[PDB]
Amino acid sequence: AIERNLARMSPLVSVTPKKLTWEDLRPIGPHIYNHELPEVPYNAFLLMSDELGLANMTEGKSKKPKTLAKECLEKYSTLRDQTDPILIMKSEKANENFLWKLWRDCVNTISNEEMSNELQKTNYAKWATGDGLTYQKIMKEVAIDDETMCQEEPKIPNKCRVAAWVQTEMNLLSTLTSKRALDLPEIGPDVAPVEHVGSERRKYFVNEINYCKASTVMMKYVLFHTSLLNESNASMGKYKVIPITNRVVNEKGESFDMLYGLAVKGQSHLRGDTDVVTVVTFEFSSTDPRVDSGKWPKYTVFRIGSLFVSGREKSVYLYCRVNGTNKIQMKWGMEARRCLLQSMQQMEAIVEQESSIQGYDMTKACFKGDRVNSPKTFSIGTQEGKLVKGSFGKALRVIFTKCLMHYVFGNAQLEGFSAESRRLLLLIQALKDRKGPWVFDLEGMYSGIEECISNNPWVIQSAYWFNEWLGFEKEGSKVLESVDEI
Amino acid sequence: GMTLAKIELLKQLLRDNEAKTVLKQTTVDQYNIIRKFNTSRIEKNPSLRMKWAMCSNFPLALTKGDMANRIPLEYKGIQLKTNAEDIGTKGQMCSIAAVTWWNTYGPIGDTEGFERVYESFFLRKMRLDNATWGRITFGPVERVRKRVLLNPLTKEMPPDEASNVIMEILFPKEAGIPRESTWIHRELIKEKREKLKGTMITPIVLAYMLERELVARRRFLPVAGATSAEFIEMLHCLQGENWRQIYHPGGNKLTESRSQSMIVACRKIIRRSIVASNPLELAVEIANKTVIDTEPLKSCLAAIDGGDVACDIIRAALGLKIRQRQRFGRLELKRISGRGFKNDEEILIGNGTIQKIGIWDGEEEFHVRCGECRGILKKSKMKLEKLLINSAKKEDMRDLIILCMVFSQDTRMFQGVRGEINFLNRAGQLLSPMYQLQRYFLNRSNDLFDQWGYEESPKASELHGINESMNASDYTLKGVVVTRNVIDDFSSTETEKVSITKNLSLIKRTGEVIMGANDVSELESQAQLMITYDTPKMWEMGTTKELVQNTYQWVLKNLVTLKAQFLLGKEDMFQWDAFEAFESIIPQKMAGQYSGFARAVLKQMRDQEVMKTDQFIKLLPFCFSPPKLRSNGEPYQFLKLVLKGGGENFIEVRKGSPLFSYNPQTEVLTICGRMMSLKGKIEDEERNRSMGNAVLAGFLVSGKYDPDLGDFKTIEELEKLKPGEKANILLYQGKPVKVVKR
Amino acid sequence: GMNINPYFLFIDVPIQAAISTTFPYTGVPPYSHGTGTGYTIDTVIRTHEYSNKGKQYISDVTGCTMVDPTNGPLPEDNEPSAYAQLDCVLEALDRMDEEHPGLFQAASQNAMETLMVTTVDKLTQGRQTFDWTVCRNQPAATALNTTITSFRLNDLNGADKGGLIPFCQDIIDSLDRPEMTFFSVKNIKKKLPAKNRKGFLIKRIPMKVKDKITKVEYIKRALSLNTMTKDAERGKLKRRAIATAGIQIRGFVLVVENLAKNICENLEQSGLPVGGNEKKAKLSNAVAKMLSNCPPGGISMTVTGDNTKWNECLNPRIFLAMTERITRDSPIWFRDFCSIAPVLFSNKIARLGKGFMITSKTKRLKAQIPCPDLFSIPLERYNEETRAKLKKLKPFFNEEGTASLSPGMMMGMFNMLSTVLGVAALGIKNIGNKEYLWDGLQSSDDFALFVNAKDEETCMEGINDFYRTCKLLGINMSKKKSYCNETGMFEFTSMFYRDGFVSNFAMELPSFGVAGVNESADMAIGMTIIKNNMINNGMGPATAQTAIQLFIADYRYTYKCHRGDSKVEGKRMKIIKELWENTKGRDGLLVADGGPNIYNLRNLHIPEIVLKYNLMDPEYKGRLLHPQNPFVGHLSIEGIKEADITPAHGPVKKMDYDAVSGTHSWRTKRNRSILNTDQRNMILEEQCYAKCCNLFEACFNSASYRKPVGQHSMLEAMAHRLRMDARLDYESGRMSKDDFEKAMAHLGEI
RNA sequence: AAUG
RNA sequence: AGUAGUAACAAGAG
RNA sequence: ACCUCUGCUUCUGCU
Ligand SMILES: [Mg+2]
Repeated sequence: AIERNLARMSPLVSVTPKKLTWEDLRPIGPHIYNHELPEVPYNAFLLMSDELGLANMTEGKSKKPKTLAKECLEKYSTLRDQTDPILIMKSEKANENFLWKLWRDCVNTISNEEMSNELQKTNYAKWATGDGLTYQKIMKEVAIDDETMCQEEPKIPNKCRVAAWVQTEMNLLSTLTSKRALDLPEIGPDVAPVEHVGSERRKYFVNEINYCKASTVMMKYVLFHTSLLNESNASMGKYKVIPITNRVVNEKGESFDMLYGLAVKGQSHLRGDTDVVTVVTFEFSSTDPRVDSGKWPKYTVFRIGSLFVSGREKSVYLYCRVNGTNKIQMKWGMEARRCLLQSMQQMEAIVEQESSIQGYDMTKACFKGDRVNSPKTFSIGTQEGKLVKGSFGKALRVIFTKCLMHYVFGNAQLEGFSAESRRLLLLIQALKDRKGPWVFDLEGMYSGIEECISNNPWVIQSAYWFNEWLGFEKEGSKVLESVDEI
Repeated sequence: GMTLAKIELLKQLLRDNEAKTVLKQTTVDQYNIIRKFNTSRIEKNPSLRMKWAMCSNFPLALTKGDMANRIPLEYKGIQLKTNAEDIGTKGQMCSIAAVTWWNTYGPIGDTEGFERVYESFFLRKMRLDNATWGRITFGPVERVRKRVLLNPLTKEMPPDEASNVIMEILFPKEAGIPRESTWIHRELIKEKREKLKGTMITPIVLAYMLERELVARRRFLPVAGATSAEFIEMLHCLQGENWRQIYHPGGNKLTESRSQSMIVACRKIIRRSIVASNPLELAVEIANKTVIDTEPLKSCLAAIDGGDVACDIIRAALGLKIRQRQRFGRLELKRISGRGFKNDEEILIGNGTIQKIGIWDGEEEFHVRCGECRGILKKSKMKLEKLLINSAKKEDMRDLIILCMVFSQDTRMFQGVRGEINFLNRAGQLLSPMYQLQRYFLNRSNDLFDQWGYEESPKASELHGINESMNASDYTLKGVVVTRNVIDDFSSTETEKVSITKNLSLIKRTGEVIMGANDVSELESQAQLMITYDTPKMWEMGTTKELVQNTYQWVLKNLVTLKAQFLLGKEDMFQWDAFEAFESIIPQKMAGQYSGFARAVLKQMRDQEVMKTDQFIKLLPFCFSPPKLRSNGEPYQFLKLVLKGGGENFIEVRKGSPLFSYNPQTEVLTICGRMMSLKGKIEDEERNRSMGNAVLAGFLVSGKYDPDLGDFKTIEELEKLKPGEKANILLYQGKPVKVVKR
Repeated sequence: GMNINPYFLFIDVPIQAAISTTFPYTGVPPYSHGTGTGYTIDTVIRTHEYSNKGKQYISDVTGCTMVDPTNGPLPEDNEPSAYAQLDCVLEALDRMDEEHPGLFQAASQNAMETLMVTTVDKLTQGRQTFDWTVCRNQPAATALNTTITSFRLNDLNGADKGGLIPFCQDIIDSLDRPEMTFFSVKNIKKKLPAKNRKGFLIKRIPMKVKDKITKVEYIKRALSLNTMTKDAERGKLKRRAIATAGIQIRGFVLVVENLAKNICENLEQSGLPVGGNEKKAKLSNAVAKMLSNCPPGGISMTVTGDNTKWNECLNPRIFLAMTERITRDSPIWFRDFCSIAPVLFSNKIARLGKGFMITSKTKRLKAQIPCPDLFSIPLERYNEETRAKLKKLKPFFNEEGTASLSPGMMMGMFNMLSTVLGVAALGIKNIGNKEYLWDGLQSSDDFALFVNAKDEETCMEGINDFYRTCKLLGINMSKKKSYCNETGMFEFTSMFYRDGFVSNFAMELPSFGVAGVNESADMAIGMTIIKNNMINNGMGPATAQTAIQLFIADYRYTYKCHRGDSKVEGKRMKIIKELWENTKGRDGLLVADGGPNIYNLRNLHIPEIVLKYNLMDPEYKGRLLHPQNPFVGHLSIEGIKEADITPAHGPVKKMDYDAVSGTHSWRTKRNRSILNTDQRNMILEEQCYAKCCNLFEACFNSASYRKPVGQHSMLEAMAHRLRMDARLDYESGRMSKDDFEKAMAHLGEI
């Protein structure tokens, strides 16, 4: 009965399979290349590579974050006492007067002698947090008899093009610093030789992550989300000042307290998990917002003073932004240290795959080298259209930065983009292994990929890097067509 | 008394008329329903609820009673508990600082009898503490996913039988109908009632710990090396995919696990040493430095009375009185004379299926024992002939009769299979069929005793014919003799006849053979105890993937000397002492033809100057065996080279394989998943050097694919061509080449 | 001017060996906001669109509009068609029975023997269930209990006999009841006078009455499936709807899924119900079998496949024929039992949801339009997409706010029977004696197809015939997601085979946090998770020790228990520092009391109290291990044993930990949001139950460990146990001659 | 060899 | 405003 | 009622 049902079905019901070649691999996302669309702005929570911390040396202790911010501002009292706003950049639907009044309220409340960091509900605080903006719930008959109450058209994300700052963040966060912001606790003493091997390998794998800038940014995010969740559940009907802090250790062991800004919490009676609490963040920086003004249309920037780092005069700008979060993003911000593991294991497995080829441990022989083995190098960059190799530790920092940008710029667009471009990665891999892959409907694959590229900066720069990497994979495959040369 | 309090509480509950209707209407089964009635809800995101709730004021609930009142309302400003009672427990709600107040200033309770309740945990810690660690080695490890026991047990019982044991230990007045498990487990029940004597731990925790230490947890885990439970509890720190750690736990290792690990060790030593030159020397050499987890191999060979075939050969090689004691489950046999031979045959079994069971040529005689019953047995192929059993307990006679019926592979037991017997795993790996038949007929042998075939009994004054109840009758089963005399079962241990040759064959004092090196099993299994070789090159006693990867790593490391003294020296490179461990995993019917093919390929590459360095690495380790040709003075032609074990253990000659892949774009070799960069060891023009010159034996490349020779030719077609002939050949998918033989 | 490209790692490492860097599983999983009525109406529209060329009719039971695609016309294009032909399905099942003889009879007999000894309390083990009495989603043991206590008011007593078969008999006999009485809750308002404005104080108290519905209303409530949105689903941009069935289909879906499990366990190609390393061993054996079987010179290929529209394009009318084909040699009563779940699934009625919200932006007002009132408003007051959906829902919209959904199996609940149908598609292996052979692997909607043939064109001909064959059974293979390469690397259920299954550490990365049971269980769960990922998922020693450090840091910041010599502040650290100054054995304190972390790789499998019992103060170990601490409470054995963790891909898996019951085994408070709703009487209704059960375990102490069996009342068993206890008290001197008279007089009253 |  | 993204929150209830 | 409850507790019908 199957042979007779297949003999009478139409010949139009088929897979129509097409043999995949390199020429069928067009670049994904052409609309990110055209210049009519605006370039994608900065929409992260806190500043990442444009950050600037106000250091203050301490003696390896803990204290209240109010007293930490109070001492860090007492050191830099010139920036604390500046009561004259020099407006540089203003967001469109913002209020430069209300945001400067809120900054002065945060400074005057974080620097008094009371132990309470609560903020009074003035008109500028009620504007910046948003008070009475929820709609009234009326009954269904009173609204069914109405004719003006229509169902709203829900907003679709915009379409943006490649902004040049995402490459700048990727380049700057992968570079080493001299500070160590990690707070890794102790484990038990070692008895088995596997524990000694793990500790010796951790002393390589953890320092490279620890000195880079991305770990400092990660710890800033983790500590701010922890204190913000605690103050959201603790004091619900209160506006509270929450200082953005981090504790940092230099190369000689002297601790410091970096204060990156202040942040106001709204009124968080968060019942549902997707309910939003409004956070108004004021953050210090030294980056002129008019160099790259297509990056900050969401920020209101003031110029509040100048600093002398060693002998040079860097300006200090204040970036003010209304923002928001929910309980789910705060919970995933507390669990944001796991970007270590996904970066460490993927490299550590590689080290283990070296050791089975060589018989001994190859962590020093991959990070630094030895008498026999050369150091390990990976293609990791691009300079003037050519390749750039780097060390094992630079590749570890690059994967750690990638796994941090998965958290910071991570929404449903990134989920859909990764899940739909993984198939295209596996098709490119099947072309590289000379397995000879076949596709049935390739344009459906591209059409399913391209619907998630709307306004996420990591998705647009990932499409840009995929096009660049695919162009590098096409021109290197020409030695595979030249085999047997008949 | 606590009885009149419950009667007063029952008189109290009858006044609540809702509780009166609930007590009168709900049956005792439906209690299991109404216990789970609440106003709660299974939280779909519990980590978010914990992080959100720990920041609140009073996130916990207290049990209502006198112990929650000992926590004060506040402690130095910190409000510990509040007056708002909970919905579920009807007790007060406390903060998480009340837990630390209890741990710091609370009442001190009587923790008497604590180390006897959690004795499984303290025994786990004792096995960790009294342990020793060894070296850690880096190298390939092939893990096999096997169903193993997670934690060791006090006594392994079925879960209903263990539930009956726990109900007899803890709640004896509610055990219900008595089973026969109470009489078997009476000393365990008395011991476990002595140990849990005066403790105040609630009986639900005692039942959880007793169920933890009696009921087995068996799961699928990746296991390489040791699979006993004291090693499965440290499997996370034992070995990985690319490293191994030598470890020996505390306590005391068993005897069955010691004997099985000794059998695995002797089988591996014999399986390595057979393909060697002067096999007895390497057999004694490897056997002298083998350690079964704490102790040398000779101590286990001189202390344990078992071991099947390979153990006798290693015993007589070290110098030891052999013990020819087989153990078919619980059937302890010892041969007298007779030498069977194992050969696979597709038995068409009784339920209507085909199984490749091994049957034995020859005619054999045994002294058999099961439990406290003994006997003598004599058989041939699929034919139970004689069975003279001594008189003992009835069910022990039953077990011995069933085991001797199963052992002889008699067709009245093959066709007597009428039931549900699964000769395969749920994960689709091979179970041993004879042990399946043995475990089936140990319970349901009424079909066997129905269709076994009856006859009359010998009516001598010393013999007694048996019915199915093992009593005196005459409608007897065919071939069962019950004499009242003695038999002296295992006392006649006397054979001072080791006298081994080179090829590991135990030749007797008369002059014949009783054991052979072509007699051991081929079914490699994982040892229960960890097994170490304190030697250089332990890896030669490894699996197929490990041997392939280590041999290819060794060829790759020493590539310059091999290639230079192959271009200069002629016939030293093949007979190399590092390739015996590679012929240890090639089947002995194919290894000589493989060697002739690979030697002809490499000779063809060196004579006319076309050299593919990937083909050299690929077909170098196959060259060690002495070659076998065809009858035309021509070698064989192969498409793949098949190694021992599995179906993915093959080396494709033309394309890549699982075990061997080569990428010419990146110049990267892949051996078993590991990537060795060949960049810097290949020549200059080796990407325009022809590939079909190194594919067949005596077949160069004559040009591009031409349709005047017809279609592609297979290996049997190329094996029957004239010398000086053109043909067409597909190398891999996309490269057809016109090829001249010779 | 060097610019970093993170894809360039794939130049040096293969992609399958670096696939953990292609999973963004540290970001937030996408949650749905607001209603899920749009996705429900989209599911209804897409289900009736893929089967609109079949037989339409109006049911003479309920009145709804039913569509029948089975034995409909053959498709003419590559749209997803649900027109499954019956003869093709029966020929596939007959070839599957010929390949495995005796399988169907053995599976049916095992399922019947398992049904004959199943109790009603098996229906308390599935998380949320649609309650028809209150028309909501409830826990299963409350939906079941309300069903039983409402069945008692109608002379339906299949729950007293204790078996599952009399309860299912009363379920299918309640469909013939002309009226149904149940317990519902209304509200009565009340005036309180005071000194106030705008009148008086309004006190509306909810109280419990008996509400009665008609026959057809009860039949429509029994066939209903409530619908929600799938929250926290990774790997998709746009959301989808899920369903939840009532308690009157659970007893039958239990037996049909048990029968399909007995079939799936014995098939070499079903990747179900196996899981973990058992699934890895089975699929590795299958691939290694099919790789050593290609012809010499022939080409083997592997299709990495996905199935599009799997839930909408199947049919209960095909599953009815499958349960009539599999149970051929069974008794007639079992054939009537196993043919009720596809009958209730072929007549199901989708409840839509919460409706849509209409807002006035100028006046800043909003209101929630429910699903009965969806069409009591002009369609020009919806947006474009919702108005387009409401134009197409209208031929299937029941007037009480639900929708008729006859074709398609919404959200599943037949994940092993659809696996059986896919395996029956896989076992045909050839059409028309052409020179190829296929086989493959099949989980619930996920396949992997291996084809051995002469050359690649014959392989694509075999793949084309597999596609056309699967069209005949209702299996619409996706084309935008399936691809095909040579044999040696593929993907199946997020497992990536490249000459062996590679490790994917990222998919187990969200499970590495604090699990959230209590302080005692979370440390055991965390160390067990690190241990299991060292064994299974390829985590090395350095990453495992980094995971120990990160877990103890997250544990301390979650539970607010830092070290005592640290100087952190808080309401709990003020007493942790007091504990640190009093304790001499400071290395014996737990981590939850400010002690040091003591774990490393060698002791991940030992509990924390057992690791530190020989280092504790006797006062600290006395207070921590108190027999009667007020934090532990009334214990059940699975609460001590297990805790449920949900993976990022798949249903929830319970894992079992080892922990000592100390003062850190506390329980969180009950969510008190019910104190303001209309369900406050269900508080009292719970605390009427609990007292009774808390007396029962007083009389029968084994009731927590053993399940109590018996058809007698709960008062008779307790009265007999108390009478025997009093008799054996007076016959041992442990009572008086007067207190025995008091006890026996009270029992004479009872 | 197992222990579902 | 803003978070966000096919629909919500920007407190709800008495 | 500058009073109280709530922070995962589900809205067919009482509306
Ligand atoms: Mg798939």
